[PDB]
Amino acid sequence: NLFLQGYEKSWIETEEHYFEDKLIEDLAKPGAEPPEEDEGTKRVDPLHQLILLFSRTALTEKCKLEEDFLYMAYADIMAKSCHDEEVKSFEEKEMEKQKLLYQQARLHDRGAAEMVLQTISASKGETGPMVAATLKLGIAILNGGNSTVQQKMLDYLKEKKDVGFFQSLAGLMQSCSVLDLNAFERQNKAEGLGMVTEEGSGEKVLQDDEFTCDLFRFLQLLCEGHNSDFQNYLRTQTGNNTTVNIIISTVDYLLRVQESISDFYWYYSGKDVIDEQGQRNFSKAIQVAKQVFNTLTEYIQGPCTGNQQSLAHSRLWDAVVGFLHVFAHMQ
Amino acid sequence: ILELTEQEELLKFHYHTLRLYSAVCALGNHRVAHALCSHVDEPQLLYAIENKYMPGLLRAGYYDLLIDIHLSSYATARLMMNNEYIVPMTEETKSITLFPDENKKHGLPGIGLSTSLRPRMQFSSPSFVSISNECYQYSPEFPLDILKSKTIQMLTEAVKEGSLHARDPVGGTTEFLFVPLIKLFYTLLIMGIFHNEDLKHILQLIEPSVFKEAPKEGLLQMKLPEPVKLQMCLLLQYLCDCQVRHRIEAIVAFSDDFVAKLQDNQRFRYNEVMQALNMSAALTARKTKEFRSPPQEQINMLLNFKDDKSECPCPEEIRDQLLDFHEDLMTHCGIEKKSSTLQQLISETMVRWAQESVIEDPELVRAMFVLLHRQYDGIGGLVRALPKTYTINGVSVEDTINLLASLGQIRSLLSVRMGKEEEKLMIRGLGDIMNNKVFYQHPNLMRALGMHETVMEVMVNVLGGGESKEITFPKMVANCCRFLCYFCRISRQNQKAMFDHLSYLLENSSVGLASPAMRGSTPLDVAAASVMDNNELALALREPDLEKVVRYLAGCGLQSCQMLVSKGYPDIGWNPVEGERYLDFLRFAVFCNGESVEENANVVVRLLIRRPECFGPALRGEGGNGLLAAMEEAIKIAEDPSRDGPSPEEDDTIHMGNAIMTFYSALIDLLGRCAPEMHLIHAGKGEAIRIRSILRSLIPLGDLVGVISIAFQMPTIAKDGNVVEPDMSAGFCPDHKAAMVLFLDSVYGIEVQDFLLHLLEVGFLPDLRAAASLDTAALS
Amino acid sequence: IQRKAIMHHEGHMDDGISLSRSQHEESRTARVIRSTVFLFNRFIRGLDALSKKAKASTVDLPIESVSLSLQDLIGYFHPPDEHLEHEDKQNRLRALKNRQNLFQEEGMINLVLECIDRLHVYSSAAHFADVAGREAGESWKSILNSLYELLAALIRGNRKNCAQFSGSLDWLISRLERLEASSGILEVLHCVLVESPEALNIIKEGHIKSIISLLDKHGRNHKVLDVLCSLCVCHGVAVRSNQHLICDNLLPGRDLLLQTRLVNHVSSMRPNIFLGVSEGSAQYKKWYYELMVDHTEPFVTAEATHLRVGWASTEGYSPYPGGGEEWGGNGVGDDLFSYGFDGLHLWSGCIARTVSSPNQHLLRTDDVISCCLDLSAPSISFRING
Amino acid sequence: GVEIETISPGDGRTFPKKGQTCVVHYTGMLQNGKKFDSSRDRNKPFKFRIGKQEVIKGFEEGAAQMSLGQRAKLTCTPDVAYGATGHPGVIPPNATLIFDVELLNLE
Repeated sequence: NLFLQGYEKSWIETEEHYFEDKLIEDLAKPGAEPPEEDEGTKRVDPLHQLILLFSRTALTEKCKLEEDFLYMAYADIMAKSCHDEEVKSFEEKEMEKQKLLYQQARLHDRGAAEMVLQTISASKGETGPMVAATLKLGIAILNGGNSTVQQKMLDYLKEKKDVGFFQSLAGLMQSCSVLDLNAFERQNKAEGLGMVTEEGSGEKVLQDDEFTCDLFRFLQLLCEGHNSDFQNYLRTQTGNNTTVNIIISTVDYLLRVQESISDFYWYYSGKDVIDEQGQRNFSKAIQVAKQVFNTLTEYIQGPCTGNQQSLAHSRLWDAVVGFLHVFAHMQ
Repeated sequence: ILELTEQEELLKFHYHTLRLYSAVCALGNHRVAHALCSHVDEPQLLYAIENKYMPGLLRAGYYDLLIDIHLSSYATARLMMNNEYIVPMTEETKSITLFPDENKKHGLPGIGLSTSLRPRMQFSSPSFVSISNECYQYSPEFPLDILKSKTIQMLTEAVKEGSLHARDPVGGTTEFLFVPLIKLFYTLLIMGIFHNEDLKHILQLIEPSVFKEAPKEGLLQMKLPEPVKLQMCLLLQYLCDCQVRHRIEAIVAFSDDFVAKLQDNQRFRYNEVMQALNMSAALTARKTKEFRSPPQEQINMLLNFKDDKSECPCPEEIRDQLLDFHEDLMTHCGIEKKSSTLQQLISETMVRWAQESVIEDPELVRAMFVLLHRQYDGIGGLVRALPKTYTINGVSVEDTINLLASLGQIRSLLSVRMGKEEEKLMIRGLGDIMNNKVFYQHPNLMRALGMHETVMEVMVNVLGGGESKEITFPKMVANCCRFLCYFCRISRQNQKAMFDHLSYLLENSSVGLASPAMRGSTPLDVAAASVMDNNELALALREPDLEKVVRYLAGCGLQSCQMLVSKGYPDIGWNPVEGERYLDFLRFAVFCNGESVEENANVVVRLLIRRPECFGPALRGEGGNGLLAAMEEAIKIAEDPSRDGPSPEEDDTIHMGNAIMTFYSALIDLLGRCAPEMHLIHAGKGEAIRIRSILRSLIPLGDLVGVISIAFQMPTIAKDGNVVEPDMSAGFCPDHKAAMVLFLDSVYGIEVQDFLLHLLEVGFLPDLRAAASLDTAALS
Repeated sequence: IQRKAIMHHEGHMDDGISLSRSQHEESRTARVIRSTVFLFNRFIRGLDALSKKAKASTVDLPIESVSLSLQDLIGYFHPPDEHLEHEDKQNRLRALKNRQNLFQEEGMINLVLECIDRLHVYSSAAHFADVAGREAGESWKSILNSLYELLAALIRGNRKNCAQFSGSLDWLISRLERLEASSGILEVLHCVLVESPEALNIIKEGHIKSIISLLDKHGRNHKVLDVLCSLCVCHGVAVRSNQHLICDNLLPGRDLLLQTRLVNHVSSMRPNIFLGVSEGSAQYKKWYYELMVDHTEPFVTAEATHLRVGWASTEGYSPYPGGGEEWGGNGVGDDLFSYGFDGLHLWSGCIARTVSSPNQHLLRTDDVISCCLDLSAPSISFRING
Repeated sequence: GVEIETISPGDGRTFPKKGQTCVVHYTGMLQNGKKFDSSRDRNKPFKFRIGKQEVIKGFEEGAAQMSLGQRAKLTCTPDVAYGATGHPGVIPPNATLIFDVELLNLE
């Protein structure tokens, strides 16, 4: 029994085979249309049918976004097909860019962006595998700042007047976790007593750093390319009854992360040597803060006076001061 | 009945009558199935199944009625048991191989030697002449061989006929012709009635080219309607499940001799190390460190050789054996022209259906895409299956079968409404599971089966069904709580898997606290068992949960006990009986394995001082008497009736005096265990000095000294000298003094010789003298 | 929290008010609620006035207005049609749920129940017209049907609505036997049982027996049978008590549900002769023949083999054997035109009477039956063997 | 309590006795003629032991009075078959039962 468990954890799970691009190309191929001979209304392809099924499931009204076995599977397949991944020449760089554009078109021509928005809106601000896979798929579709996907998402949001999308986005923003000096010291005491549970290493510090990075990278890709429409829509939604300030929410999360990083700096100030797990947590927090900084820089990069004024009147200065202090003393 | 094709009213009424016949016997109502066997007989069922001029609605109804009466119960049991692989280790299991021969060609799914444990198939003969009344277990009998032969013949005829696309299908529609017949075939295949030859024949019928063993088209390439496509998807799903089961059994068979080789080799290496320990103590230490690790880590690092990883000491022979088996398993899974394989056949058929028609059924779309994803991700099947895979020796087979039968009974009862008979049946099942040895000896198997999850589903069904108004079936809640406590106690891993549900248990912690004779069988007791004697889980405890417990304690200390005031007990302004259990849970939270937990102790002390009402009427201030005065008053209350009992057997007697004394003792013990440690006081942690100062302010020294000085009541031997032992459920038990002394040592401490001598004079010494006086054998 | 709102001379510091707009659907639903409350209160007051004192004058009784409002409300609480697009159907379903919630929170279920109760004090349309005049008498049944349909639409598909109606289910079932309310009450009960499990928890043996009595005294209605099916199981959970009650109270009777059996096909064969008696006819009145059986398996199938011998009579000089079915199931003696003998019984008109004879036994191999017919005095006699 | 008349004669002397297994093969009808049970439908003979309260004693007494290889018709009153309770779901209360029993074998 022990060997079976170890074999599952070490060999079967670690097995990796790449099939997503081939599978999605096969799904996207319509096939045998003249043999079908009906052609009444330009029949949809299997990939389009799958995306429509997921979109209808998302649009169906429910109190809680129920976990979908199938949605995990196929969202991961779609994102992996999208990304499909030294010195390289301009020609091959452009070849890769065009291949990425075609792979993203294979999905966003069939409603993938609308599916992502619908699933995020239906998440209602509750973190989970649903929204994690949805954010990963959205990042895959929006990689490189896809102007067409950005336009499709903005048009869908404006036509549907979805306040729930921004409400759920904000709820996920507060639900994102930060460093935890408490329950880091508890983990330290557990290591000191010496016996560890059968469960893996404690990830209570930065519970979902990958999820946080995915959310903020999704926001960065929404605003990517100095897209003033998204840059202003995130700050305020003109056509909606209720507005949510995504910029200020990002500032609040950045302030929380800065406070947590300062907390670990003060914890490790007396100790001369940094422990390995403390270095781990510092690296993860630095990555998250870097992503948040990039997201803000994308909010304001193309000159957006409204976002700049919001940041100036926000609490960004306190976070920057704390970060400067931490940077200096870590140096 | 063939005249009903033109009488619509009677047709509709009889169809709904068949639906009612199915409904009354639905979900394992064996008594109703036996009763229905009289109204609908085996010859009538067979005639309805086989007749070709049968109306479509009546044909579907009679197929459904046959399946529900005779096959639904066992089909559901087997399909529920399907996703769990328990492979007993025998020579038959060891003989199992991935491929039939050296030529790596997939065999037909289902056929072969499978040794995984399956539910027993039993039927009872319907006979209303008998008066045994024991035939209401198991479904009524039916001729399985005759049914299987008829099903095969009819499916062959349907395949041969529908290939011509005739205008006269059985039932007047292709759906009416195929959906009932294919449903019956699928039910039989799930039941596993089909043998090797019949499986071969029916797989040829399903697809001739793919399943051929070394013009004519199978059921898959026939331009099917949507319900028939859904049924075919179910069939292919079952075939894939059979393939996964075969793979798991082959993996276990290989694992036998692989582990046999590894274990003998590790013994050889340890013997070599013991023979050659003499070069260096340090070298011996860090080369035997591998043997000092837990067996799970030993297995992991012995298997950590998939790519390079020279840290693994496994010899190249054993490494090559594992590598060869892994390559064989990958080839079987299809990781690395006629399709000739189920994986391809399913993939092309699903893609072809999806691109041939715009499917209007979301269920069909979901089933087809689930099947396609399963075909492409062959590794995921093993990833989900191996955690559910468990192996046992031959001696445990019968006990494992009995335990699986009991678990199946409980899981089946999960699908019926909660009632008195259901409570009796599932209580009996839980007791049988207790008395089974495998439950104690295989905690990992228990957790893999997820029995705690089913028991908590039962618990939620009983509780959340209006627990605010009144808890119906409290005996069932008590039994479930006892089960979950034993599950916690058996294994530490079970305790951790149990700890994940602390929030719900603490939310429903006030179910049966104030009722005696059911202590140890409450959700609070389950939470206490989950936290019991586990430093990791005690540290994992959280301030929100501790605050919930403290709020419950404050409510108990502020309000009276409703059941007690209704039953007739005097209405005092607090609830010691319920408060004591919350105090005990907090004691478990803050004290673990003979030592205090600093974080939990500090949090609990902070919450208690934020809410001072938790200490009771006394110790609250603003007119509250001292602890000694409260204890003396409680002694007087216990001695005097009409204040201790209800005055309108342990259910009727609560002994409020003992309740108050026990509550105060439990609070004192909890505070004493929350008190800091002496070395930390010497170090000078301001939090520790603050905690000690707070506890000293709460509890004066004189109160503790007086309570310790309170006298006892010893038994007397008078009126012929028979022993007259005072009742302890009402008396001053010495556990109260034990808590007093624990707090006195932990917080105040005795260091001054004068204080120690005064405490000896006024306190312990009378108790010591009385204990000496109680040396009489009858009195001892 | 129930904070009273007052006027003060200086107020407080925290006296600010924010304003939240209401959706157009919510505003329309609220105004419809007000209008329906007004009209139904007028109707209830009129019915109460007529019941208390039969003035038959100076009382509104807005029959036409009530009928039109009931039709409008039924249209308002209509589920979206199936051919509509998925998102439009979702929007319409959301609107319907909001409308039902608003109506329940304003308490219109109780208003509809009160109107139905006030209307049910009159047994018949003529009885209602006795107090209200022909227009109200004519519209009485239509208004009752519309009210029941409105109740079903209001509580259909809403778990909260059905859970609240669970307490009122008994009052609903109490009037199953009324002809004018049978269909509406059945539909409402079906909706409640399908939606709310608390409905099943409240349903007891008496209600099930009342439903079965409705089946017994109203005919073969499949909707009642569907209601019993819904009582049996709900949301994949079976109620063993309901299943047992339905079984033990419906199945053993065998007098209401259609009964099925497997019946052997029966074929009748006759010679070419035709024997008849008439005044002045040249036909002899006494006849005799024999049948000897060479082989007979008692049970070819699960049912005993049918073998009868005797005389059959035509219906008025017609070669067709009078009475009986042409196809199968019936043999000699299964009608009042044939007279048979199976070895143990004398069959005529599908009724069998045991006949005594030496070595009393059913017809078996190597058995000779002699049949004698006399028409002078009409009489058929049999002789097994000699 | 049970009243018996023949359909096909048996051997006339071989009867069920102490501690024997009667293998009969029967069909059961109510007094109105409606069938409710039959071993012929299940295609399996009914085996029951004598004097051990395994069957309704009307059936028991009819089988005891039968002979080997015989076919008989047994009429059982409600007081000897199922009483006023009946058998829930199949036999209604106070039902007179009629059985066509063939004594296939004795063992």
